[PDB]
Amino acid sequence: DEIKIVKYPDPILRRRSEVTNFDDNLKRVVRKMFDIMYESKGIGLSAPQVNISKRIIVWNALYEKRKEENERIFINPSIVEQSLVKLKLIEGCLSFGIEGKVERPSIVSISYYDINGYKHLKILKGIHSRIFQHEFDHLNGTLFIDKMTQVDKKKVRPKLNELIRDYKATHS
Amino acid sequence: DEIKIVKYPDPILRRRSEVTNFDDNLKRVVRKMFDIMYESKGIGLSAPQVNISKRIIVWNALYEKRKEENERIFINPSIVEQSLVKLKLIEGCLSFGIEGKVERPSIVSISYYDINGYKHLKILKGIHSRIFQHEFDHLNGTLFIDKMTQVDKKKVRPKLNELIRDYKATHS
Amino acid sequence: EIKIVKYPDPILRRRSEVTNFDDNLKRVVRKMFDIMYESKGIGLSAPQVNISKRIIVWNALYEKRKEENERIFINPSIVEQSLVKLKLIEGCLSFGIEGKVERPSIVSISYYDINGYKHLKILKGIHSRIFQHEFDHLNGTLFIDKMTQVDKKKVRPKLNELIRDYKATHSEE
Amino acid sequence: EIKIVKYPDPILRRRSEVTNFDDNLKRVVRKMFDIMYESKGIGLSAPQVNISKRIIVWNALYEKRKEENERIFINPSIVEQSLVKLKLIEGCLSFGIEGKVERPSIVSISYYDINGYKHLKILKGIHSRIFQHEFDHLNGTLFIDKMTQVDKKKVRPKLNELIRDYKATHSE
Amino acid sequence: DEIKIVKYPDPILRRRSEVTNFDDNLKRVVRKMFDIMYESKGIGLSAPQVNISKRIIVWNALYEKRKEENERIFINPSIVEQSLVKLKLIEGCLSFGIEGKVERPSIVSISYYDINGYKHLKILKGIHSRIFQHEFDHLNGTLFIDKMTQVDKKKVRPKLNELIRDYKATHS
Amino acid sequence: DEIKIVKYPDPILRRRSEVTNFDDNLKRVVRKMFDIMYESKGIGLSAPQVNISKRIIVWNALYEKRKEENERIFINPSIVEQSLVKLKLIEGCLSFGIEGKVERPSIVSISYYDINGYKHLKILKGIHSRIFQHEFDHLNGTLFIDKMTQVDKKKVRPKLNELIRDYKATHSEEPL
Amino acid sequence: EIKIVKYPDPILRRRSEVTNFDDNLKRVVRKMFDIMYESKGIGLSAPQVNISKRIIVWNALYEKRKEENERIFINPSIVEQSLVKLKLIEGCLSFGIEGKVERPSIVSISYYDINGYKHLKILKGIHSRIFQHEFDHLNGTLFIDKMTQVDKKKVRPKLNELIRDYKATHSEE
Amino acid sequence: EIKIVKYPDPILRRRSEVTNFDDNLKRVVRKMFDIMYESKGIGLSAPQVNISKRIIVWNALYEKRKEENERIFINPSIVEQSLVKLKLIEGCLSFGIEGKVERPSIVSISYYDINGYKHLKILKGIHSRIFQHEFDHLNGTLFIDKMTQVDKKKVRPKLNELIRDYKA
Amino acid sequence: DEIKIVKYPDPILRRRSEVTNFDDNLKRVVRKMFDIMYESKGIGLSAPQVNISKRIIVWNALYEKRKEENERIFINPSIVEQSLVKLKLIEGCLSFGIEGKVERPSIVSISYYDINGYKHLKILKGIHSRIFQHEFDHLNGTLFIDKMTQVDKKKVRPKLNELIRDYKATHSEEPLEHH
Amino acid sequence: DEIKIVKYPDPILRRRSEVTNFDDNLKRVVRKMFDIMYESKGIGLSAPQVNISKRIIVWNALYEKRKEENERIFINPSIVEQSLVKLKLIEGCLSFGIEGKVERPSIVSISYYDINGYKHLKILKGIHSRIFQHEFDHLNGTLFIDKMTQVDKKKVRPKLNELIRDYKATHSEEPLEHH
Ligand SMILES: [Co+2]
Ligand SMILES: [Co+2]
Ligand SMILES: [Co+2]
Ligand SMILES: [Co+2]
Ligand SMILES: [Co+2]
Ligand SMILES: [Co+2]
Ligand SMILES: [Co+2]
Ligand SMILES: [Co+2]
Ligand SMILES: [Co+2]
Ligand SMILES: [Co+2]
Repeated sequence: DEIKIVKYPDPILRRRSEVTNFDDNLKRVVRKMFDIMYESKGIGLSAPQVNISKRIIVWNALYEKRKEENERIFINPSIVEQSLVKLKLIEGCLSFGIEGKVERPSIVSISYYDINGYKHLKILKGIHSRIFQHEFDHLNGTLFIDKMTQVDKKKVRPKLNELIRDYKATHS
Repeated sequence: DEIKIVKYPDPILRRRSEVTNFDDNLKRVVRKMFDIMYESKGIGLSAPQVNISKRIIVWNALYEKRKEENERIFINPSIVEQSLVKLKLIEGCLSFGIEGKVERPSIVSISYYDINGYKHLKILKGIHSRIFQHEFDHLNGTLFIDKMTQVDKKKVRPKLNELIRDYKATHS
Repeated sequence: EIKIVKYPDPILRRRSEVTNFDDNLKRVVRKMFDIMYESKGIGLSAPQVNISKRIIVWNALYEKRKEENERIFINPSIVEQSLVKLKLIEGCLSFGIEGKVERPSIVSISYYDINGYKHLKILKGIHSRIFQHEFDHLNGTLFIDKMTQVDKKKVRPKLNELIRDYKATHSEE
Repeated sequence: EIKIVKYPDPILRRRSEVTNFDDNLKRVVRKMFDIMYESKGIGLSAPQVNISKRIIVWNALYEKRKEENERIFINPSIVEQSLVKLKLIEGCLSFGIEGKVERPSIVSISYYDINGYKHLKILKGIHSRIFQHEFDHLNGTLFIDKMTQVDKKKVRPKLNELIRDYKATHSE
Repeated sequence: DEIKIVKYPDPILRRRSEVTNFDDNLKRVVRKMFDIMYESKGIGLSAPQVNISKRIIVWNALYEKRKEENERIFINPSIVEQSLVKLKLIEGCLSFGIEGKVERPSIVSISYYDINGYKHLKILKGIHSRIFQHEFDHLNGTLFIDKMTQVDKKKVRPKLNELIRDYKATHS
Repeated sequence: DEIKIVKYPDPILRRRSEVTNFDDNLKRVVRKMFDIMYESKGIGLSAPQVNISKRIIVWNALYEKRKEENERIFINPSIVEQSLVKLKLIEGCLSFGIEGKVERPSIVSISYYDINGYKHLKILKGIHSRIFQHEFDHLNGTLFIDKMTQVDKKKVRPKLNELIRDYKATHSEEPL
Repeated sequence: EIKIVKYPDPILRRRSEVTNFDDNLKRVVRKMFDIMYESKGIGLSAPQVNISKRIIVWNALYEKRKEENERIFINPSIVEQSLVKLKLIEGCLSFGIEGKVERPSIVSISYYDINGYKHLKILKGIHSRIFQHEFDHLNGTLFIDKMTQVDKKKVRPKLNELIRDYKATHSEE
Repeated sequence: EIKIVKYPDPILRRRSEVTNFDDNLKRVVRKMFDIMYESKGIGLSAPQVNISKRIIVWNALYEKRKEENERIFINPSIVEQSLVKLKLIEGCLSFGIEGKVERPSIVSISYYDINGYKHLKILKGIHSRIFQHEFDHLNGTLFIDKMTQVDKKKVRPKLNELIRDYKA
Repeated sequence: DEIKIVKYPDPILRRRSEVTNFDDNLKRVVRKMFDIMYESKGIGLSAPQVNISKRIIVWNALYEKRKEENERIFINPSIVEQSLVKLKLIEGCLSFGIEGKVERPSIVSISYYDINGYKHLKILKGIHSRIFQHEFDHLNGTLFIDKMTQVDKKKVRPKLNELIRDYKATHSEEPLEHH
Repeated sequence: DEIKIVKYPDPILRRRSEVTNFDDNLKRVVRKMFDIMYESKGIGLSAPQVNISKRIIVWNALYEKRKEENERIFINPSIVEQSLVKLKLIEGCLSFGIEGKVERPSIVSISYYDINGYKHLKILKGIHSRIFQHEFDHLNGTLFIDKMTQVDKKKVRPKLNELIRDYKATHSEEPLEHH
């Protein structure tokens, strides 16, 4: 429930988030994330990004003008199937003031759990499939710079290094 | 590729249909299928039911009033995930003058190919989710009598025996 | 009980049980006429008001309710039936669904009144119709079981809708 | 036949057979009525006129022979009798004797008309009494078999007189 | 004479029924065998199924409408010949709330004795063939589960164990 | 497929008929069998009676008014059961311009093959059971004069002797 | 006795016995006549009413029942017969069957009347026919024994039919 | 053959022979009738006119000769006789004597007509009487042989008269 | 060519009539056959019925008015198929003063040869059919009293017997046969 | 019930048709049978020719003017007798744009059943006896080219092979059988 966005070289971000068990009254965690997300002008957020190794993901395609129920909460998700047609779009990420291009499938077939424990199945496509794929990768210790282009990773190496240095200058 | 509708004890109704390869200019196959279903007045139809051992499923929830592209066509489907809530619904089949309840999941995550061989991802729910599942089973040799309720399979027993005998007079 | 029950309810499929104590609960038969009156219906059995008791009530003139135009049939039994059958259109209070059912036209009958006394009657009529619908409720038989292959087929989606609607009893999901 | 038969005749103890040909033997039914009107009785059955067939007729108002009051019942069956019973006086064209007999008040019946049409009826009262009497005739049961121990006794002489009178046969 | 229909596990159901001697005045045995069957809503019955280990077999192809002389009765029977052509049909049994597909020869040639002791010869074919063979197998200690397919045997395991549980409460 | 009614003494009528194998395209043999029988005004007939040592039996219970499929055909018959009750009836035979009383059981339970060779199972009762057993004996080299009574065999002595000498005129190279 | 016997009875093959008591059982002779009249038969003998006695009765004009046109014969015996014979078509009441038998034209008869007295007589015509039929019956000879190959064969089905019906009578199993 | 032979003539004691040729010799039967007519006799047999042949003829009404009323019997033979007997006065054309004899009343007969044809016949009465008289003639039996002990003794005188006439 | 009708007990009426060969110069056999027919008030006639053991049959449906070529002639006949539908009619014969019911098929498929020799095929139905099978039966030695009903066979026995005695006067110079 | 006329090399044309059983509510079968015969400009038709291996024969000897009750129908036929006199007439058959002479007897004795199953017996003579004989052979799987003449069968070899070729284009995704 932290007011802590985390940054690139923190090793939590590379860990494996754990399955959520008790599905009740910690929707406050889901609130903390959203709050953090809303104030960091971000589109999506995973729990690892606020120091919680839990398989939680949220987002809002319209965060620029917040509204409950335009919000999308996905507990313990999995990608059941995915398309063949892929797409190189641009992505950013609240753990990186960086931005670049990453190729991911266009359409994802999903299974997940709601805020009270109930399973759902859904096809996400559009900007929703883009952010799911992003935020789902956080839950597995994959960052978007792992999926980035050889060119772009090079085109962004200095700011990867700066982020590495600001981290370096911190430990108790 | 027939106007030959099949009936219960045909051993083709038990063989596992094979995957479709030549995905063009044999929409007449699917056209035959629709016709035999239309005149027999029934909601769905898979290829095995017209003596073609191929992975083709078609249907139309609105069959009292025929309409193009109100028709559903599914080549080479597969069930990638299914709901947890299941529902006991009365069901019918063109290869059985019989009807009765079978319990199947309510919603299903689908993956199939269209008539031109393009893959699609889809969440089928409700009545459309019911028929798909009936027809998918035909592609796998599963008949709806195998999943029926103990009360119904008993209530329908004489009719089933009736149909076996009728069929056995196929040979003399 | 002001509980008409809807289709998929498992009580409608149980065997209704013989009335033993044949006196002073008449309000049970009154609860029944009252629901059947209020629900705009012609006949009523106790399983339809969630009571597994072999009781059957009706009124060919229910759009003009009048006592003693009311018929009560406790612990009934069909001793004979006419060989001539009739295909009439039926409905039921456990279903917003409708279809043609074929039942013998006339039925020889035996039963017991509100007081405990046995009787013998030849029900021929719409009385013969209803008795036969309502007796079946007492033995877990419902009119869709006797409906025609075609009306059965036609009425499948709606029947399923009631299953979906009913399944929403444990649907806090 | 203008053959009224009397008590000790053994035909009265046989079992009468079901009518097969329902037509042009309403004459048999006419003489049963004829005999019956001529001997001042209210019921009669075919064995009583020396015909071993399941035919029963009556008229509860035999003191004014009115056709529309006449009742024919061919191949009868008692489908149900009542619980409550009744001791009523009874006589018989086959016996100049009289007395009480206990029989159920109301009967549920099934029989065929003079042309063979099957009907279902509840007889109660005077007609339930006669039927039950007359039905017994078709089974080889006579009313003295069911008589009260008091009356059977009080009716010893007459019965023995009838055995006497009948024995003219072979006592020529 | 017993209203003791037996169930799967009882040991009498596996003994070899003994040949009927004294072919008379135990017609009630047969009647009480029909009685039991009639109330159990069953198509056929053998004597061991009512705890009499005698070689008696009865049935009615239309038990759903009970008429006499629609009743078939077979005493001390044997199968003199049987068809080569065989048939899988779905069978049930009054000793088992269970059901399965059993393959039997289609036509049998029978020799038997009736209710009076006279040997008869008959070719039973069809639905009368099925039932005879079922019930005959009771006279030999064969049960229908002995000839079920593996699949159906497995598929009905729990109920066979359920019936064995229930039985052990005899010696509770 | 011969028009050869054979008569009493012929040695082949005492032979054991062999079992049929080609169960197709030889209907005419059986048709000729029927034909021969018809023009001889006879009730039943088996293949040896037309000089064919094959296990084949036919008859028409109503041959004074012939109809197709009113005729009966049995290929490779066999007797699976038979009644205890016997019955003494008068029989005739096309092989013998003779008649007499032979006891055979009332009912026989049977198995055979059709014109196409599918096995059957039938109960013959009555005249069908009477004729069957007459014609089945032929397939086994059993003629009805064996199963007769001493009376009816005596009473028929001189016609068998006429038949025996008629037969010796197959090779009548002498005035006898 | 009303016991008309039919073909396959064994009694019809037995040797009847000589009448001894020649009095007051003359109604047995009438019984025979009655049996004959209702079965529309021209003749009849004691074996065929199931009486193994030597009695022969007939009325050659039986279409007109008339006493003294009837002929009774007790303990007959044939003493002479014509060299000349006749093949006439006969019936017998023990068979629904018909056929030709070659019997001599005229026979010379010795017999006894109802009361025991002997008579000598010459039978000629149809009376000679019938006598020789009925006399044969009293020696266990049937007319199928004197029939012709051709006629014997014509009536074979009918004979077997009668044999069936008989074996049946005793134990219709 | 004319004159009726009388009693002691030995021919009346020889057995007559069966006729073979049922011929156009009805003249033989006719003479017999003539002779029989002119001696006012009811019966005659061929022996009596010296024809040892088995022919018996009569006419119960010879009083008025009527051809159809005549009875011929060639080669007769008795085949049965009545048990009841009868004593009747007999007379014979070979004797002026007369007396009672006891024969059966009725006879079952067999014989041959004028053409060879065989017949069977029940003779009763006077034809039964006369047949039995003339049949004996065929067998050389004479009616005094069967006569009563009474009448035989009673008439022996007259037989002696006949016996004497036989002389010269 | 005989002018003699025949009667029941003649033994020739039970002899198998022979097949005709020489098909010419004997129209008079047929003529005399017809000649006999009219004068003996009978509808048809077969050759054995005039003492000729040869397979010939002739008739006239309308013979109460003689009309030549309204005649019908059938040499060497053979019945090749018959109706399934049977019929009972009162039949009679010129060899009997006797009449009764006989059951015969309604329609018949025939084959026969003409007076010149040529073969023919014809379906005969009704009364022609009826007359055909009577006269045809004669040619095989079958007489309508073989096919007579049990009732009419019995009802006519005296008569049939009477006809036998009648016939026995063929050799009756003797007295042992009466009339 | 097919609008499928079949051609020469079809093997069904050589099969022996089965005996028709259920004689009701299959008048359409016969009607379809008739329908294709008028549009294929033809005089005769048996059921194997429309791909029904059943013993059915129909014809109309005036089809240039189609008239009901001028149509002839023959269920389950047989030939009980045939004429001795024979005749070479020109024939053709709808499973062939081909024609030739075929010697068949002139007249035939027949038996069959109508549309309801009543056994009839009949004499066919002329155009009727010709069509029947042809059409009947189809039910026994005999084709007119088997009875065609030595001259005419050789004269028609080409067209017979063309149809063998053209039939072979049934299984011809293989183009070498274009004709
Ligand atoms: Co991120
Ligand atoms: Co299906
Ligand atoms: Co209801
Ligand atoms: Co009474
Ligand atoms: Co069982
Ligand atoms: Co034989
Ligand atoms: Co007799
Ligand atoms: Co003298
Ligand atoms: Co004639
Ligand atoms: Co053709």
